[PDB]
Amino acid sequence: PDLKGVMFV
Amino acid sequence: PDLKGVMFV
Amino acid sequence: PDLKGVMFV
Amino acid sequence: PDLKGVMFV
Amino acid sequence: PDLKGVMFV
Amino acid sequence: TTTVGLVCKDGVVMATEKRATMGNFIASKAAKKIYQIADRMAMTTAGSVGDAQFLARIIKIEANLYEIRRERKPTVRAIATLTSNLLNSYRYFPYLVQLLIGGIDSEGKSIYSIDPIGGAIEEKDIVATGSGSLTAYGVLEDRFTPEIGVDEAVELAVRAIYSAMKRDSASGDGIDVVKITEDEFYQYSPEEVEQILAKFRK
Amino acid sequence: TTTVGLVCKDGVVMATEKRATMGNFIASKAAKKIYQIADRMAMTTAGSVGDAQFLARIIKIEANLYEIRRERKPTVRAIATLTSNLLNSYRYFPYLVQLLIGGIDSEGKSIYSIDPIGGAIEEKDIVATGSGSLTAYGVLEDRFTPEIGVDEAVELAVRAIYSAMKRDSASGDGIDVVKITEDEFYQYSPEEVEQILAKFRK
Amino acid sequence: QMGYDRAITVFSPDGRLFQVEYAREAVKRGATAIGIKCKEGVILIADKRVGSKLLEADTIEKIYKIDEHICAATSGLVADARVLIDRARIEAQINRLTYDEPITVKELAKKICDFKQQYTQYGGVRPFGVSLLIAGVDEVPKLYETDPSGALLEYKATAIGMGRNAVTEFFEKEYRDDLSFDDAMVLGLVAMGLSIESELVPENIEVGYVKVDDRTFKEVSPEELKPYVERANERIRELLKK
Amino acid sequence: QMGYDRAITVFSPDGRLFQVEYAREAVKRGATAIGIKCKEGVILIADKRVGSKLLEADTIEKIYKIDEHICAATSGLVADARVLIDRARIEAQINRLTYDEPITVKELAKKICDFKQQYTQYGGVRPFGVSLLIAGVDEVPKLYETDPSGALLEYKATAIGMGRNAVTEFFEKEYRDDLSFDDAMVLGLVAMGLSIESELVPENIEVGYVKVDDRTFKEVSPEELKPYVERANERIRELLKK
Amino acid sequence: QMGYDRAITVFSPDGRLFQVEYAREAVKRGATAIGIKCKEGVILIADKRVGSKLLEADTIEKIYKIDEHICAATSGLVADARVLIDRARIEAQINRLTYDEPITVKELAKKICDFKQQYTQYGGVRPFGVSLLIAGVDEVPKLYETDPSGALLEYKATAIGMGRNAVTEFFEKEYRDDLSFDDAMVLGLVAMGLSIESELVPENIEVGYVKVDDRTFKEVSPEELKPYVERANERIRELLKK
Amino acid sequence: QMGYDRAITVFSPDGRLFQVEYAREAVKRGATAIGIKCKEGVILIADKRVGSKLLEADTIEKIYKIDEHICAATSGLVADARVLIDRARIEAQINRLTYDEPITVKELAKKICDFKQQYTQYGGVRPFGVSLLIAGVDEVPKLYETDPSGALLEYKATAIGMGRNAVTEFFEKEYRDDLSFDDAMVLGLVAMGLSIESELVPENIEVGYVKVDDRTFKEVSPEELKPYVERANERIRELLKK
Amino acid sequence: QMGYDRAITVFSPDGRLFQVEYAREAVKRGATAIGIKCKEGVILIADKRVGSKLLEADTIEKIYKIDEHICAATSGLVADARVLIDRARIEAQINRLTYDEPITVKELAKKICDFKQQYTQYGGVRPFGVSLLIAGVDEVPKLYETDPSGALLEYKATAIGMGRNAVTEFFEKEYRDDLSFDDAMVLGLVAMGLSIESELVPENIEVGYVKVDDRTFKEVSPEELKPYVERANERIRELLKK
Amino acid sequence: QMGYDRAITVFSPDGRLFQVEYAREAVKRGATAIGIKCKEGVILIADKRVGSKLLEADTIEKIYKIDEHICAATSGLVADARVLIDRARIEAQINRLTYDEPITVKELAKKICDFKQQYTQYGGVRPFGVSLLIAGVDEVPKLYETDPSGALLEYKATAIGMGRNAVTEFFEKEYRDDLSFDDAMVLGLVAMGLSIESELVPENIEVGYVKVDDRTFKEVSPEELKPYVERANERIRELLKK
Repeated sequence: PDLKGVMFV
Repeated sequence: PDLKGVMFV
Repeated sequence: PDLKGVMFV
Repeated sequence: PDLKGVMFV
Repeated sequence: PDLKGVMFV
Repeated sequence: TTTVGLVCKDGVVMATEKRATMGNFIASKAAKKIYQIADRMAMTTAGSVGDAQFLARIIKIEANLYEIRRERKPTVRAIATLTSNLLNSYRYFPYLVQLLIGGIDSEGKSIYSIDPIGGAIEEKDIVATGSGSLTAYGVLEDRFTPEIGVDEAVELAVRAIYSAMKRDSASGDGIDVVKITEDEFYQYSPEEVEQILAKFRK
Repeated sequence: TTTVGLVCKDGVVMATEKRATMGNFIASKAAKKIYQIADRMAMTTAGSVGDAQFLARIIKIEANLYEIRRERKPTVRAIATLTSNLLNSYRYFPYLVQLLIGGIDSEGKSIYSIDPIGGAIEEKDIVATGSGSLTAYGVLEDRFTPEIGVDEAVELAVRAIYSAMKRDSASGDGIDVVKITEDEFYQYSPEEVEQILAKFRK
Repeated sequence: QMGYDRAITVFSPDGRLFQVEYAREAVKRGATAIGIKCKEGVILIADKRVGSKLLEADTIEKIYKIDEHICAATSGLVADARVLIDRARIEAQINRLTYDEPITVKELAKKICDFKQQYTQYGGVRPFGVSLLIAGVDEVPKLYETDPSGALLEYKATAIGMGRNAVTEFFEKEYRDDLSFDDAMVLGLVAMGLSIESELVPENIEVGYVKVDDRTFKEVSPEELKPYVERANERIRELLKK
Repeated sequence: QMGYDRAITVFSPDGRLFQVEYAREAVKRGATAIGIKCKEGVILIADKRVGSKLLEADTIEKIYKIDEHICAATSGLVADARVLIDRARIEAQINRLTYDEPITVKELAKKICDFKQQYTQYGGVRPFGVSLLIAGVDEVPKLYETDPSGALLEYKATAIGMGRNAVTEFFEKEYRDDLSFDDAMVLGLVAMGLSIESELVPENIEVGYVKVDDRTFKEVSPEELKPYVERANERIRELLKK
Repeated sequence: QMGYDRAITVFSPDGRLFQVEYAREAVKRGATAIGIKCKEGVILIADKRVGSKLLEADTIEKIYKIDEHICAATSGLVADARVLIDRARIEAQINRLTYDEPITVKELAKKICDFKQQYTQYGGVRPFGVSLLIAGVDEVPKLYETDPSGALLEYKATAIGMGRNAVTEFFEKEYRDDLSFDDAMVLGLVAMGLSIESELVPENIEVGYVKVDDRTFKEVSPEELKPYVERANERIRELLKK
Repeated sequence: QMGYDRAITVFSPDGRLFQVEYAREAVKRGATAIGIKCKEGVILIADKRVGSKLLEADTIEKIYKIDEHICAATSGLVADARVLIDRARIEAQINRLTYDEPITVKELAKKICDFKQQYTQYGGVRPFGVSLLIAGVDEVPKLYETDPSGALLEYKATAIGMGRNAVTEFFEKEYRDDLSFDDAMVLGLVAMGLSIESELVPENIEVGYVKVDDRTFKEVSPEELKPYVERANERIRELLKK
Repeated sequence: QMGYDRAITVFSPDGRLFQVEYAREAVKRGATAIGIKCKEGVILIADKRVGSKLLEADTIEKIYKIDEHICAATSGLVADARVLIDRARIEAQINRLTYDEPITVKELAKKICDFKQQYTQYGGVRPFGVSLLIAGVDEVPKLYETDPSGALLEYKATAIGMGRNAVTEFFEKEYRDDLSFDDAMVLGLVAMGLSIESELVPENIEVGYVKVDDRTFKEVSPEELKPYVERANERIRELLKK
Repeated sequence: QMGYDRAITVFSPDGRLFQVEYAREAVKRGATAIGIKCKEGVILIADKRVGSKLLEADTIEKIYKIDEHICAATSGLVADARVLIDRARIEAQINRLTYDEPITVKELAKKICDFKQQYTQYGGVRPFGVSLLIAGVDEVPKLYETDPSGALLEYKATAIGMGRNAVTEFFEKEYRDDLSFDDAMVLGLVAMGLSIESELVPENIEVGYVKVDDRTFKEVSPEELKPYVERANERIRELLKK
């Protein structure tokens, strides 16, 4: 489901 | 009923 | 399918 | 014990 | 545990 | 004070005369009239010395921030219109200075004049500015070529101010000139320029 | 009202007038124009005593603060520049007064002339401010040699400021000299300065 | 995770703002919008498609020019775009006032993002409901995705909205950076068709682009959208039934 | 249960503001307002049956003048309606002040959309409950709808309030684009009778219009209403026979 | 549950402001006031029978001179009336400042509605749970009621406060548009008489009016009120033999 | 459970804000003051019994000078009273500054009622939890009780605090508007006896009055009060025999 | 636990600000940004594998330039990184403005700790849940980690983010202060291999360094990077047999 | 207890602030700092102990300089220490500005403790949760514990941090004014070894001191600790045998 890599660099 | 101070008068 | 509101398009 | 009593004058 | 802070040094 | 600025095809030569704030006299043998805005940007000024130095530093700081911020070196046009916005804000404070921003960039070489009244013009290749300007401009236009080189430009810049120095009692002795050759950021210094004006009568 | 300075290889020498120049009055019977900004840093002031002493306290306080933060000595350069910022605020409402901040720091020694119209000129080794500055400039070149020490630098400092006191006699008595050898911050006091000008009489 | 999501000041025990995660689900609650990058320019498409026929699809937009060399597409509320783009348009132009230089696509992206970051920092201000794809050509072509968190991420082909997911799976197979403007336009068309699960029409897509060889925004006319849409619909048909 | 309608600053896990969506269902509690766009004008019809025989003839009255070629009807809280209408006017008159340009209809809808979004973003304030139909001829007819969210949608016939859904279907069959002025006016009455689910009379509605040919706003009088009423009721009777 | 109701910044799932909805009902708790419009002017009748006999038979007042030729009644919290009319009054004289004109009845009531709108939109302030009726003659009599909502409704005869429900029923049968000034004034006392469900005494109601000949607030003293109340007590007897 | 008195910004569903009706209860637990207004002037009598004899006979105070012709007394918190009495004196004098008129008892009352309503409306501040009696002679002796809510009530003779209800009933019988200065002072003194559920002690009550024929504020001297008190103690005694 | 981690203006019984320590879990998840110091400078290495190969993977990038000898790499929310790094960029140049010297590393770090701590200290705003490492040679190598708390820790080598557990534990065993510049570069590149648990590619990695003798921040081009990768890769595989 | 710790302006029924007690637990969490005053001066010693050797030997920084004769060292939140001490330094600098004199230790402690109390008042702003032992020599030696509570207290000898409880118990026995300057600091090293419960070297302690004789602050180098560390170690070993 992702969106947990995506707010971070 | 209750309560007369002190500060409530 | 109603509705998600029309304020997303 | 008291630790707040010595923090009231 | 492994976390202790960092700000309590 | 009077200044000139020449756009060459190998460099730019911008020029300034020595005088400071010491009762209206040179601080040491030198007076700060050269301000390195960026690695390939210099600032020359006709008008007051103090204003030039304080205002230099704002443009310098911000120029340096532009490079840091975008991971792209500034261009001469960028600094120039950047300058106009700062003036027009800070015109409540006391100031009078005519500003020459110039240097080398990816679009070629150029010198842009900024006035304290308003905008940034692009002065193509020819600029004067000051009070000694009328004289400096006369010998400038006959001995200007667009095909000019940096050797020829140091000679013209010294000569043009020198013509004006004999119609100005407000022009002290000593000229500094500044070279950006795109591989060197050279400052000829009191000593070296003095000989270029000691091809005349000095 | 006038001041003088010379950068030394083993300190920083500057001198002031004890008594203000108006040609019939003085500020007070005992006044001070040499203010200590920090440990190895002084300030010699020209113009009003009022403007200069106020400015010295701010700049002394923030200076101290910077040395506390860094846990390392601050540079004179930074001090000089802070004064440029501060004098731009106090240009909105003008004060007219000329400052010199000099001393010893980690980057060397110099004397910085900081103006109420902005900027800072790092003065190479010769410097004066005030309006008796042109004569003062002359005297200062006479004995300057790169191997001049501090003890010979005070002698020269007296002679420079004696130029003004030569023909405007009233402020010829009481004069101060400050030297800074990197083991002291010594302020000679009138008496000891007075005996060297005893040889120049007037 | 429960109750670490009713305020923007409140990180979870896990660590990740779940308030921001829902504002990034608000992106996926708009329709698909795709940008595909060539070494010729950058093409920006958006599903202009509208439900009842009573609305006029052409005037409904999705997709605005920002600068005169930067275009952007939105996914998220039509409402939240308006503030964000009006800010962006003003900001994009303010640069052209104070440096006399068309704003760098990157710079614009940072600055829109800095604006968003301010709207997801203070405990008083809701996060942005939208994401923009910021696509222009400044010195070289770039195509960015701004995040409602206020982060920017460089992309070479990207989507936002419901179809983000399909597009990802697609362009992982078929995207190539040896595409030219025309090949890219077709590929960009193919991808939209997978997202919407149907064949496209020129009457229900908006395509804007910024070319290297003019650095000027243009909106493809209905007339010239037609050829590209034919070859792509044929591919889209092949994929969605062999 | 849930609690992301407790604040306008708080996103649901459903990617949406449920609070904006109940500011939508504040519009739907209020009484209907209808717009019909023709190529010859835009015609706005709104209810005035509300109240007994104890409220005025001349009581609200929905279709407030915003400019001399812009009228706007409302649905939702009449209270919230007035301030949006006032701001709507103000903006319109700002355009005429600063340009000397009678406000563009597209751009009016845009500036109201930004205003209704100031009340969405900040949480020290509450979003509007109201949808306006901004309608006028700037030089072509346009009818737009600005939503409680502050979202722009272009229509060529719509309604807002309780009557919407009946009317959406009705125009989806009958409404045509080849529509002219006389026709449009009868069609929109037909549709308004469906909304109230009963026969029309002219005094339980007020109707505004902005013609192309005049390019002025003119208000419909009861007398001008009559010939449209007579023709309209033929179909109102046929379709309300159940 | 129920609501979504402790906040004024929230629209309930039904899509109501529960907070405001609550404040129209705070009006009812507070005293009766009766407004009635005729062709010869407008009478505003306000209950001055409140509290023990120990109280003065003057309870300020509740029938304020707002302007020269405009007056208003209040129902709801007395306290809320005091600040609300202070702004009204100032605005009526503000109107004269900037136009030097009779403030139109219609327009005062709108800007009154606007004060209560401020308290509807911002989150730090409760609405006022107060209703004013605004009765005056611009050059024709008009009677309005303002609602805590900020809704503005033109009436021809109405009640507010305790007697709202009762008096609506009363005016369906009784009210006529060709009532005499004196008959109308009286009709208004009968309606008050219904509120208390008893015979009226004239020493505990205050009545003012604006005619269209006087074009001034004027006030009918207790000595004068006496016959009007006497003709009322006959009709009130008829009601209570039924 | 409730949440209609968690903050002031919520109305109860009954329609009434409970939290200011609970600031009314603040008064009730506090201690009595009676104002008795006649056509010879107005009288104000208020508690100074409070606490033990560790405290001085002058337990300052309940009898505030507001001007030279206006006095006020309180019941509720004597904390909340103190600031309100500051506001009351400054306001009164401001009227004197900007008009040169000794403020009318009515106009002062109206301003202190408006100032409370500031606190009632805003939620960044709690209600005043104090009631005030303002008694004066402007040119007609007038007496008001100012409520916590910012509300205005005129009385012939009044009470607040502990004895409130018993005093109301004692004056329900005996009080008439026609009773001399001497009678009104003693009558309110018997009533006060009842309020403290014991015989007066002339050092437990502090009494001022504003006379018509002086038009001046004066404080009744301890021993000048003593014979008035003496005749009141006989009656107070009779009623506690029953 | 709870409710000590749903406000920022709370503490807990242990002393901890859990909201702040869950903003440190926001740093803790995603992704390795590493500092490793030497006697020849300070070397900053950070990952630049991001997303799938659809993202341009040869930019974005954690190695932000902040002066011209001061650089930081970031870890945690990138959105929070953008404003913090900007703030940092500006605070370097504020020092040039007011002191006209290169900022000291200690001071820039000291300043940017005080900024985070300000966003912690006031509630109604959150702390940035980002961490920076501040790398510079003023005249002496310093490497700092500035904390979401707003605290300052100096190191001779550390790492933040996803990779912190691996690289801290790695350096516990490996690190020494007698490393040269080249040996150091390799040792941090060995540190980064383990963190993603795979062999590194020069392309998908980034190194910035501040050397003593140059006194320049330099951003290392991939071409130069590659010789040091060659050295590192054998080491990395050998230790991923454990 | 429960809900009396979820915000800072809420008192508990005990009449404690549980929030403020919780900031003292933050001080007890932190690294120890001990201050000992003698007749000639005041020696302030703070734990310089690292996490690992990875950290820099002198972790920036326990022992701050505030003036030239007033120094302080910190325990508790070191994040917070940065802001709180920045204020402190400025307040003493301001007293050199506005009075050109030393700031008295008392007054410097007062002004700082006043700054804490300000942030305890503030409800949108948490208090500092760090304790400093502000130490200096004026007319006499002075030593203060400044609390996170905003209280100053003067001590003959004091401690704070983790070692707090242990060093109050220890010093009850051992501390007296019958100690020289050197013998005071030796006891303080002896105290510090107790806090940590292990032997000392220079690498886990930091000493500054304030001398009478100079009347200036000096910060002691590791070199000149060595005799004292040896001396202290004999005593510490005995404490770790008892």
